[PDB]
Amino acid sequence: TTYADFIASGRTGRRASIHD
Amino acid sequence: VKEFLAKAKEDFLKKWETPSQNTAQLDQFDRIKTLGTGSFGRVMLVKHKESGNHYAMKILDKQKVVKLKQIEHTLNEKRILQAVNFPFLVKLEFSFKDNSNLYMVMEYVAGGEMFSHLRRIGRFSEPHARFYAAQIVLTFEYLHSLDLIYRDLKPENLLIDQQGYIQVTDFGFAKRVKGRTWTLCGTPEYLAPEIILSKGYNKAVDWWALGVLIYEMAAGYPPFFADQPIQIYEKIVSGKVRFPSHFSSDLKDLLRNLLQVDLTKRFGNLKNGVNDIKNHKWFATTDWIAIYQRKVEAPFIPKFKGPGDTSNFDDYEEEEIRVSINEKCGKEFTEF
Ligand SMILES: Nc1ncnc2c1ncn2[C@@H]1O[C@H](COP(=O)(O)OP(=O)(O)O)[C@@H](O)[C@H]1O
Ligand SMILES: [Sr+2]
Ligand SMILES: [Sr+2]
Repeated sequence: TTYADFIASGRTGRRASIHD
Repeated sequence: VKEFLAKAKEDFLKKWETPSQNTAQLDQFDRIKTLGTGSFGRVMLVKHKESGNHYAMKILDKQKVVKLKQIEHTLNEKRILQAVNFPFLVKLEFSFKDNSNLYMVMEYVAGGEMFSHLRRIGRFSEPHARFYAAQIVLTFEYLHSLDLIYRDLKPENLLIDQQGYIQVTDFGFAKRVKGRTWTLCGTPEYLAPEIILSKGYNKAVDWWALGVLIYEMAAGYPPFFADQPIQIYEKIVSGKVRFPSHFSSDLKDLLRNLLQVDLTKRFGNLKNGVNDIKNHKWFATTDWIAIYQRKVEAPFIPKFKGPGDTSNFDDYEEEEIRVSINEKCGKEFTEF
């Protein structure tokens, strides 16, 4: 499922801004 | 409704032109606990000695700001935050600086980040998501009317107050601009395609971001995700979205018009402006005045056990604040 794929992904915690 | 945006702009313009400065000092506050940490420092629960009030104090290390070439954005953040006034925007109470740091002292929003409730519960029902969505819609209407772009909408920047209403926080990338701007900034999952394509962009980026938010609130995961930013950018650019089977047809239709890759057709960016969004069918049941007045009863009310209570935030490792004996970057931050 998409939900399973997300939860297994590395970006489930707080996401930092990008400054570039 | 445009007549109150009038009164609003006038207060804003006065404050924008002559910003307040130096309205407190570090020793008026006892530091309690870190509520969050960030790129340039951290946010702490503090208590004001004379009044006994609790506030959240954002601390920015001047030196770190300069290294990451974020001087201008930091100046924007404070200048804009001290000028605005709206029920769903966090209130800045005080600001000051010393030899090492910049300080912004805001109202303490005790319910925690929308992010943490979202992850815990899983997803919000459509009626619950819509309640939060309407607040953002009015907030962007207010901000855009002042020629401001927010550029950093995400659950981690939205706090839930004691009434269950939203407080928008983190004005780090907010900018006053008539016309287009070019900076690559924001948070990967929420970036509009024109930003990634280095095109030159405007206020329409915030409406895209609203699209992403409503999707994340209602699905529980973002419409575009991957392990690395670069992979996420690919997806955003292709613009192909799939919806969960549980999404209502009305919600899918709203999202298709916000997550429009072609600026020519994106809601919030057309002749009718924000009225295209306010009048969409998904909002059919929304009373905008009621919301604006906070007369609507929140679907969710965080647990709160007296003030100073931090149970709705994660715990962080604490660091003492160090202040140099020498003034750092004094010229650069003169106006702060
Ligand atoms: N007014 C506030 N009340 C309570 N917590 C706050 C407040 N403002 C910020 N915080 C907390 O600190 C975190 C970081 O604040 P933020 O302004 O986004 O710093 P940064 O720009 O470094 O990410 C927020 O996500 C929130 O958890
Ligand atoms: Sr932030
Ligand atoms: Sr920021």
